[PDB]
Amino acid sequence: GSRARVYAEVNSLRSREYWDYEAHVPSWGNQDDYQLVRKLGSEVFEAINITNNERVVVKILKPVKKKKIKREVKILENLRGGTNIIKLIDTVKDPVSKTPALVFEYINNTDFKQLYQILTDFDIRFYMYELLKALDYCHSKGIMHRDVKPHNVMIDHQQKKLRLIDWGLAEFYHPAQEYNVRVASRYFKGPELLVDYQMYDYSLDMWSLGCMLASMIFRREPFFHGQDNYDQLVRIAKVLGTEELYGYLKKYHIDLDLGQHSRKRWENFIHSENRHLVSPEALDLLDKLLRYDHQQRLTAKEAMEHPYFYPVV
Ligand SMILES: O=C(O)c1cccnc1
Repeated sequence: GSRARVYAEVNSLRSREYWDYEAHVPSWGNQDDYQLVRKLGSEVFEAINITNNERVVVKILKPVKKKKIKREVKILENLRGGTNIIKLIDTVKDPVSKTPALVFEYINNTDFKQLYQILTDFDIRFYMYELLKALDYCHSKGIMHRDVKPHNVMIDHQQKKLRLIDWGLAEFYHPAQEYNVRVASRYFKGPELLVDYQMYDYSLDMWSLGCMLASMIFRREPFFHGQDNYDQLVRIAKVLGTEELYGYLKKYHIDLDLGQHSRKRWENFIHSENRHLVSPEALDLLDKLLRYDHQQRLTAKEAMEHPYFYPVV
Protein backbone atom coordinates (compact mmCIF):
# COMPACT_ATOMS: atom_id res chain seq x y z
CA GLY A 1 0.00 0.00 0.00
CA SER A 2 0.80 3.72 0.16
CA ARG A 3 -0.16 6.83 2.12
CA ALA A 4 0.64 10.55 1.86
CA ARG A 5 3.87 11.79 3.45
CA VAL A 6 2.54 15.03 4.96
CA TYR A 7 -1.15 15.58 5.61
CA ALA A 8 -2.13 11.97 5.84
CA GLU A 9 -4.61 12.07 8.72
CA VAL A 10 -5.94 15.65 8.72
CA ASN A 11 -9.48 14.73 7.66
CA SER A 12 -9.57 12.08 10.44
CA LEU A 13 -8.70 14.79 12.87
CA ARG A 14 -11.60 16.94 11.74
CA SER A 15 -15.33 16.65 12.43
CA ARG A 16 -17.06 14.19 10.06
CA GLU A 17 -19.18 17.14 8.88
CA TYR A 18 -15.99 18.50 7.32
CA TRP A 19 -15.45 15.73 4.79
CA ASP A 20 -18.80 13.87 4.65
CA TYR A 21 -19.94 15.88 1.63
CA GLU A 22 -22.95 13.67 0.81
CA ALA A 23 -24.65 14.86 4.01
CA HIS A 24 -23.97 18.47 3.07
CA VAL A 25 -27.07 20.51 2.31
CA PRO A 26 -26.46 23.67 0.28
CA SER A 27 -28.81 26.62 0.60
CA TRP A 28 -29.73 27.71 -2.91
CA GLY A 29 -30.34 31.42 -3.40
CA ASN A 30 -31.94 33.09 -6.40
CA GLN A 31 -29.76 33.29 -9.52
CA ASP A 32 -31.91 36.14 -10.86
CA ASP A 33 -29.85 38.38 -8.62
CA TYR A 34 -27.12 37.84 -11.22
CA GLN A 35 -26.82 39.21 -14.73
CA LEU A 36 -24.78 36.87 -16.90
CA VAL A 37 -23.02 39.20 -19.29
CA ARG A 38 -20.06 37.42 -20.89
CA LYS A 39 -19.43 33.73 -21.56
CA LEU A 40 -15.85 32.94 -20.47
CA GLY A 41 -13.47 30.82 -22.56
CA SER A 42 -19.73 23.71 -17.39
CA GLU A 43 -20.86 27.06 -18.75
CA VAL A 44 -19.04 29.89 -16.98
CA PHE A 45 -19.96 33.59 -17.16
CA GLU A 46 -18.62 36.94 -16.11
CA ALA A 47 -21.61 38.41 -14.29
CA ILE A 48 -22.91 41.38 -12.34
CA ASN A 49 -24.62 41.05 -9.00
CA ILE A 50 -27.50 43.40 -9.81
CA THR A 51 -28.12 44.38 -6.17
CA ASN A 52 -24.63 45.75 -5.39
CA ASN A 53 -23.10 46.06 -8.89
CA GLU A 54 -20.26 43.69 -7.94
CA ARG A 55 -18.48 41.92 -10.76
CA VAL A 56 -18.50 38.14 -10.26
CA VAL A 57 -18.20 34.78 -11.96
CA VAL A 58 -21.14 32.44 -12.26
CA LYS A 59 -20.56 28.82 -13.12
CA ILE A 60 -23.59 26.80 -14.15
CA LEU A 61 -23.56 23.28 -12.75
CA LYS A 62 -24.95 20.15 -14.37
CA PRO A 63 -28.38 19.72 -12.75
CA VAL A 64 -28.63 15.94 -13.03
CA LYS A 65 -25.52 15.64 -10.93
CA LYS A 66 -26.30 15.53 -7.21
CA LYS A 67 -23.22 14.01 -5.52
CA LYS A 68 -20.58 15.97 -7.39
CA ILE A 69 -22.43 19.23 -6.73
CA LYS A 70 -22.48 18.45 -3.01
CA ARG A 71 -18.78 17.58 -3.13
CA GLU A 72 -17.66 20.66 -5.06
CA VAL A 73 -19.68 23.04 -2.84
CA LYS A 74 -18.41 21.48 0.38
CA ILE A 75 -14.80 21.58 -0.77
CA LEU A 76 -15.11 25.23 -1.89
CA GLU A 77 -16.67 26.10 1.44
CA ASN A 78 -13.85 24.31 3.34
CA LEU A 79 -11.27 26.12 1.20
CA ARG A 80 -12.84 29.58 1.39
CA GLY A 81 -10.25 32.25 2.18
CA GLY A 82 -7.37 29.93 1.34
CA THR A 83 -4.49 31.61 -0.48
CA ASN A 84 -5.01 31.80 -4.27
CA ILE A 85 -7.98 29.48 -4.12
CA ILE A 86 -11.01 30.77 -6.03
CA LYS A 87 -13.49 32.16 -3.50
CA LEU A 88 -17.04 30.80 -3.50
CA ILE A 89 -19.43 33.71 -2.91
CA ASP A 90 -22.86 32.19 -3.35
CA THR A 91 -24.80 29.08 -4.32
CA VAL A 92 -27.90 29.85 -6.36
CA LYS A 93 -30.51 28.25 -8.61
CA ASP A 94 -32.26 29.55 -11.70
CA PRO A 95 -36.01 30.09 -11.05
CA VAL A 96 -37.07 28.79 -14.48
CA SER A 97 -34.73 25.81 -14.95
CA LYS A 98 -33.95 25.04 -11.28
CA THR A 99 -30.35 24.39 -12.39
CA PRO A 100 -27.76 24.99 -9.64
CA ALA A 101 -24.96 27.50 -10.09
CA LEU A 102 -21.97 28.69 -8.07
CA VAL A 103 -20.98 32.32 -7.69
CA PHE A 104 -17.26 33.17 -7.48
CA GLU A 105 -15.00 36.22 -7.14
CA TYR A 106 -14.04 37.61 -10.52
CA ILE A 107 -10.58 37.13 -11.95
CA ASN A 108 -9.60 38.36 -15.41
CA ASN A 109 -7.65 35.43 -16.94
CA THR A 110 -5.05 36.11 -19.67
CA ASP A 111 -5.29 32.68 -21.38
CA PHE A 112 -2.20 30.54 -21.03
CA LYS A 113 -1.64 30.01 -24.77
CA GLN A 114 -0.62 33.66 -25.18
CA LEU A 115 0.70 34.17 -21.64
CA TYR A 116 3.24 31.35 -21.66
CA GLN A 117 5.00 32.93 -24.67
CA ILE A 118 5.85 36.19 -22.90
CA LEU A 119 6.61 35.02 -19.36
CA THR A 120 10.07 35.72 -17.98
CA ASP A 121 12.02 33.30 -15.78
CA PHE A 122 10.97 35.36 -12.75
CA ASP A 123 7.28 35.25 -13.70
CA ILE A 124 7.30 31.45 -13.94
CA ARG A 125 8.95 31.26 -10.51
CA PHE A 126 6.43 33.82 -9.26
CA TYR A 127 3.29 32.09 -10.49
CA MET A 128 4.54 28.59 -9.64
CA TYR A 129 5.09 29.89 -6.11
CA GLU A 130 1.58 31.36 -6.03
CA LEU A 131 0.15 28.06 -7.26
CA LEU A 132 2.11 26.12 -4.64
CA LYS A 133 0.56 28.30 -1.95
CA ALA A 134 -2.85 27.15 -3.15
CA LEU A 135 -1.86 23.48 -3.21
CA ASP A 136 -0.17 23.46 0.18
CA TYR A 137 -3.27 25.10 1.59
CA CYS A 138 -5.78 22.70 0.07
CA HIS A 139 -3.59 19.64 0.78
CA SER A 140 -3.35 20.86 4.39
CA LYS A 141 -7.16 21.01 4.34
CA GLY A 142 -7.13 17.34 3.32
CA ILE A 143 -8.14 17.97 -0.28
CA MET A 144 -6.58 16.80 -3.55
CA HIS A 145 -7.37 19.02 -6.54
CA ARG A 146 -6.86 16.22 -9.09
CA ASP A 147 -7.18 18.52 -12.14
CA VAL A 148 -4.25 20.88 -11.97
CA LYS A 149 -3.64 22.22 -15.48
CA PRO A 150 -3.22 25.62 -17.16
CA HIS A 151 -6.96 25.83 -17.83
CA ASN A 152 -7.68 25.60 -14.08
CA VAL A 153 -5.05 28.10 -13.06
CA MET A 154 -6.41 31.62 -13.66
CA ILE A 155 -3.71 34.21 -14.12
CA ASP A 156 -4.23 37.96 -14.22
CA HIS A 157 -0.82 39.03 -15.43
CA GLN A 158 -1.77 42.69 -15.24
CA GLN A 159 -2.41 42.49 -11.50
CA LYS A 160 -0.02 39.54 -10.93
CA LYS A 161 -2.91 37.51 -9.44
CA LEU A 162 -3.44 33.75 -9.43
CA ARG A 163 -6.45 31.60 -8.65
CA LEU A 164 -6.67 27.82 -8.70
CA ILE A 165 -10.18 27.06 -9.96
CA ASP A 166 -12.48 24.20 -10.99
CA TRP A 167 -12.76 21.99 -7.88
CA GLY A 168 -15.41 19.75 -9.41
CA LEU A 169 -12.87 16.89 -9.60
CA ALA A 170 -11.42 17.49 -6.13
CA GLU A 171 -11.65 14.90 -3.31
CA PHE A 172 -10.93 14.43 0.38
CA TYR A 173 -7.84 12.42 1.16
CA HIS A 174 -8.34 9.50 3.55
CA PRO A 175 -5.40 7.10 4.06
CA ALA A 176 -5.76 3.76 2.20
CA GLN A 177 -8.90 4.98 0.38
CA GLU A 178 -9.01 3.75 -3.19
CA TYR A 179 -9.82 6.51 -5.67
CA ASN A 180 -10.96 6.67 -9.26
CA VAL A 181 -7.81 6.84 -11.40
CA ARG A 182 -9.56 8.39 -14.40
CA VAL A 183 -9.58 11.86 -12.98
CA ALA A 184 -7.68 14.88 -14.35
CA SER A 185 -6.94 15.69 -17.95
CA ARG A 186 -4.87 13.17 -19.89
CA TYR A 187 -1.83 15.40 -20.27
CA PHE A 188 -1.48 16.05 -16.53
CA LYS A 189 -2.19 12.56 -15.19
CA GLY A 190 0.51 11.13 -12.96
CA PRO A 191 1.87 7.70 -13.84
CA GLU A 192 0.20 6.32 -10.68
CA LEU A 193 -3.17 7.01 -12.30
CA LEU A 194 -2.06 5.65 -15.65
CA VAL A 195 -0.95 2.30 -14.18
CA ASP A 196 -4.24 2.07 -12.25
CA TYR A 197 -2.80 2.67 -8.79
CA GLN A 198 -5.82 3.69 -6.69
CA MET A 199 -4.25 4.52 -3.36
CA TYR A 200 -2.82 7.79 -4.57
CA ASP A 201 -2.66 11.03 -2.63
CA TYR A 202 -1.86 14.75 -2.71
CA SER A 203 1.32 13.98 -4.65
CA LEU A 204 -0.82 13.49 -7.77
CA ASP A 205 -1.23 17.30 -7.76
CA MET A 206 2.54 17.63 -7.48
CA TRP A 207 2.99 15.62 -10.68
CA SER A 208 0.52 17.90 -12.44
CA LEU A 209 2.35 20.95 -11.10
CA GLY A 210 5.57 19.54 -12.61
CA CYS A 211 3.95 19.18 -16.04
CA MET A 212 2.99 22.83 -15.83
CA LEU A 213 6.51 23.87 -14.85
CA ALA A 214 8.05 21.83 -17.67
CA SER A 215 5.65 23.22 -20.26
CA MET A 216 6.40 26.76 -19.06
CA ILE A 217 10.20 26.63 -18.86
CA PHE A 218 10.61 24.47 -21.96
CA ARG A 219 7.75 26.09 -23.89
CA ARG A 220 6.37 22.69 -24.87
CA GLU A 221 2.69 22.65 -23.95
CA PRO A 222 1.41 20.22 -23.00
CA PHE A 223 4.75 18.74 -22.05
CA PHE A 224 3.55 15.14 -22.11
CA HIS A 225 1.28 15.01 -25.13
CA GLY A 226 -0.24 11.51 -25.21
CA GLN A 227 -2.68 10.66 -27.99
CA ASP A 228 -4.80 8.51 -25.64
CA ASN A 229 -4.51 7.14 -22.06
CA TYR A 230 -2.04 4.41 -23.05
CA ASP A 231 0.18 6.60 -25.20
CA GLN A 232 0.26 9.11 -22.32
CA LEU A 233 2.42 6.70 -20.34
CA VAL A 234 4.65 6.01 -23.34
CA ARG A 235 5.24 9.78 -23.68
CA ILE A 236 6.26 9.86 -20.04
CA ALA A 237 8.48 6.79 -20.38
CA LYS A 238 10.16 8.41 -23.37
CA VAL A 239 11.44 10.96 -20.85
CA LEU A 240 11.68 9.31 -17.46
CA GLY A 241 12.84 6.06 -19.12
CA THR A 242 11.19 2.69 -19.71
CA GLU A 243 13.44 0.71 -17.35
CA GLU A 244 12.75 3.21 -14.56
CA LEU A 245 9.02 2.79 -15.11
CA TYR A 246 9.42 -0.94 -14.27
CA GLY A 247 11.43 -0.19 -11.15
CA TYR A 248 8.54 1.93 -9.94
CA LEU A 249 6.04 -0.80 -10.84
CA LYS A 250 8.14 -3.44 -9.04
CA LYS A 251 7.97 -1.22 -6.00
CA TYR A 252 4.37 -0.84 -4.70
CA HIS A 253 3.72 -4.28 -6.23
CA ILE A 254 2.04 -2.98 -9.41
CA ASP A 255 1.14 -5.20 -12.36
CA LEU A 256 1.76 -3.43 -15.68
CA ASP A 257 0.35 -4.76 -18.93
CA LEU A 258 5.87 1.12 -24.97
CA GLY A 259 9.31 -0.14 -26.02
CA GLN A 260 12.80 0.70 -24.80
CA HIS A 261 13.79 4.33 -24.28
CA SER A 262 16.17 5.14 -21.39
CA ARG A 263 15.93 8.23 -19.19
CA LYS A 264 16.62 11.63 -20.80
CA ARG A 265 18.59 14.42 -19.16
CA TRP A 266 16.30 17.39 -18.43
CA GLU A 267 19.07 19.44 -20.02
CA ASN A 268 18.28 17.73 -23.36
CA PHE A 269 15.06 19.75 -23.63
CA ILE A 270 16.93 23.04 -23.81
CA HIS A 271 17.32 24.85 -27.10
CA SER A 272 17.60 28.46 -28.25
CA GLU A 273 13.97 29.35 -27.64
CA ASN A 274 13.79 28.33 -23.99
CA ARG A 275 17.35 28.68 -22.65
CA HIS A 276 16.49 32.05 -21.09
CA LEU A 277 13.70 30.34 -19.09
CA VAL A 278 15.68 27.32 -17.95
CA SER A 279 18.16 27.29 -15.06
CA PRO A 280 19.91 24.51 -13.17
CA GLU A 281 17.64 25.12 -10.18
CA ALA A 282 14.48 24.92 -12.30
CA LEU A 283 15.73 21.57 -13.62
CA ASP A 284 16.42 20.27 -10.11
CA LEU A 285 12.99 21.22 -8.82
CA LEU A 286 11.54 19.72 -11.98
CA ASP A 287 13.40 16.47 -11.43
CA LYS A 288 11.94 16.26 -7.95
CA LEU A 289 8.36 16.74 -9.11
CA LEU A 290 8.27 14.67 -12.30
CA ARG A 291 9.23 11.44 -10.60
CA TYR A 292 7.55 8.05 -11.20
CA ASP A 293 7.57 7.40 -7.47
CA HIS A 294 4.77 9.51 -5.98
CA GLN A 295 6.19 9.17 -2.49
CA GLN A 296 9.51 10.61 -3.61
CA ARG A 297 7.94 13.78 -5.13
CA LEU A 298 8.35 16.95 -3.13
CA THR A 299 5.34 17.97 -1.13
CA ALA A 300 4.03 21.45 -1.96
CA LYS A 301 5.52 22.77 1.28
CA GLU A 302 8.89 21.19 0.39
CA ALA A 303 8.78 22.57 -3.15
CA MET A 304 8.19 26.07 -1.77
CA GLU A 305 11.52 25.78 0.08
CA HIS A 306 13.40 24.93 -3.09
CA PRO A 307 16.19 27.30 -4.26
CA TYR A 308 14.17 27.89 -7.46
CA PHE A 309 11.95 30.20 -5.45
CA TYR A 310 14.62 32.14 -3.48
CA PRO A 311 14.27 35.19 -5.78
CA VAL A 312 10.51 35.16 -5.24
CA VAL A 313 10.73 34.74 -1.44
O1 LIG B 1 -14.80 26.42 -12.35
C1 LIG B 1 -14.58 27.29 -11.48
O2 LIG B 1 -14.53 27.07 -10.24
C2 LIG B 1 -14.31 28.72 -11.98
C3 LIG B 1 -14.27 29.00 -13.35
C4 LIG B 1 -14.01 30.31 -13.74
C5 LIG B 1 -13.78 31.29 -12.75
N1 LIG B 1 -13.81 31.06 -11.42
C6 LIG B 1 -14.08 29.77 -11.05
